[PDB]
Amino acid sequence: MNTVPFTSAPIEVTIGIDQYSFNVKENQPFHGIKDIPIGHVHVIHFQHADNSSMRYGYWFDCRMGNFYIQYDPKDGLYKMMEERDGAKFENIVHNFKERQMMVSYPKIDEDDTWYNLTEFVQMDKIRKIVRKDENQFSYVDSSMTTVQENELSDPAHSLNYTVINFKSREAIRPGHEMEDFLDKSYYLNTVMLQGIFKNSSNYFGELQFAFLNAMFFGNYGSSLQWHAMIELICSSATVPKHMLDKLDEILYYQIKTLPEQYSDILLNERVWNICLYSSFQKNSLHNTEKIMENKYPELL
Amino acid sequence: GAMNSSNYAELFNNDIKLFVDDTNVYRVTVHKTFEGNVATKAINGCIFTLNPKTGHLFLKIIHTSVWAGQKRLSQLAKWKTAEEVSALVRSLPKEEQPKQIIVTRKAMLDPLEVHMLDFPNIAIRPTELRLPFSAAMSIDKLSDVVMKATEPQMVLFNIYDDWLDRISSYTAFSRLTLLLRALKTNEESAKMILLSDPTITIKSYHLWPSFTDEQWITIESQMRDLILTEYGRKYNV
Ligand SMILES: N[C@H](Cc1ncc[nH]1)c1ccccc1
Repeated sequence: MNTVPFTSAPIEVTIGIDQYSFNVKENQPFHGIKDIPIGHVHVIHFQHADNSSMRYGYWFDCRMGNFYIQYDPKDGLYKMMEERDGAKFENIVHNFKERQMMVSYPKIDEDDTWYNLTEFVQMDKIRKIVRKDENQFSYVDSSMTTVQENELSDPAHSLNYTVINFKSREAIRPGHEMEDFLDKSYYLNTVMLQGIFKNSSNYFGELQFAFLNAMFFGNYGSSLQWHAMIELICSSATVPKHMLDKLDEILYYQIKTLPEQYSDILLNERVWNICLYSSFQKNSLHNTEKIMENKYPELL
Repeated sequence: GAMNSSNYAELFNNDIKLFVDDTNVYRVTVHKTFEGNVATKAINGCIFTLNPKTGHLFLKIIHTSVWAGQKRLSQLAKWKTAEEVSALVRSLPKEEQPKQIIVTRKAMLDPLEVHMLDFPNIAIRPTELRLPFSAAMSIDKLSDVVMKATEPQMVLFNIYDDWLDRISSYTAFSRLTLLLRALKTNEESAKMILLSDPTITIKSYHLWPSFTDEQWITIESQMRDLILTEYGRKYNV
């Protein structure tokens, strides 16, 4: 079990760690988060009390270094940093734990929610989309735009999510226009899974990473990406049976975890109605259809 | 964006554009089977592709053989339309290719966009106008060439005959749409108006009668009356 210490908490802020969150008051004696489960990527995220504008945060994995948070009064945010002196870090952490100035990652033993939301998400794979190679952790915020959004402006601050476009030469084989537009299996299986992603684990993971950024930061381009990756599967008549079963589980846990009061903005009516009721896979998402109908029957 | 009353003179500027109407592509008669079920029999159709500035009509005849062994024909008809329009564009010299294609029905947008991906600079546009191009098969010479076709065939016409020698494109398009609106609302009456005076003939190389300027004013007036009339017989006013 690993730890992310905080130098201090100089401004009042709501801090999230994965699907959990707690309020820290201005200059409250807070020195970080302990008992973080090893084996998963994690996200630590922030919303200031004075400017709810800009949720921001850091994807990180404790297996790949010792990380801490320190507020920067010039740039006005909580920054993640890596401590390369392992003994200095162990000492800091041990002293903060002894003074009980850390919150404990509050995982219920029964609870597989975070595993289920991050099953195909890794820290190395995440850096392929969020580019800042000098760090081990990755920064994301509410405002960052995607590469595809930028085609339709600062490239270094972009989310390099796989560009999916159903009315594109990549998606449509010359001479199979109607076939490929009405049944996207070519584009799913040859172009994306065999050509770019390499496997289903790659597809599910980028799709999962897109959802989590939409949910935690309200990142609109990430929501667009999540829905496009769902629609591309549901609009393919030929999908490996193991992928459909896994997709149903993935989406079930995403819909389960979504705050009820955010469904209006984070859920696209057209995609979900098309996916659950009209698409080729309208009968292949039993768990997802059941939770959607019992939790958001209005959207449908 | 969509073409409408507000941006109507755009049709007669010097940017090449085509209207595409797919109404008459997939045409059937519905009939009873010996068992008393219902079945369809396709008849030949046509794509109506029209340059509104010049009157040039690219009439692509759709022979019933194209439907053999196919399913979901009404959906296929829109994609076939888009395939043949794309083929026509590719066949034209670069300086004759359109800068915009205006589809008369919104369901043609995605099929045509996908077939024209190779032409990213050709704008595919819908319209808010309720244009009467479905009535093209009420023009006897167009109906005749479609029904007689034994194979896929493109036939070129000028739908304005020689009108542009004497009137502007705007006026020619207005006359055409008036004639076609009349034929659509009451074909028998409309055709009676056009052919009543036997001394006015249709030249072999034309579609419409050889009316003088004064006779066109009378004709146009009679078509307007018909459309209001039938609008009376229909709504009772
Ligand atoms: N980069 C991968 C998947 C991928 N392969 C090719 C393009 N994108 C990914 C997976 C998991 C989490 C985030 C990112």
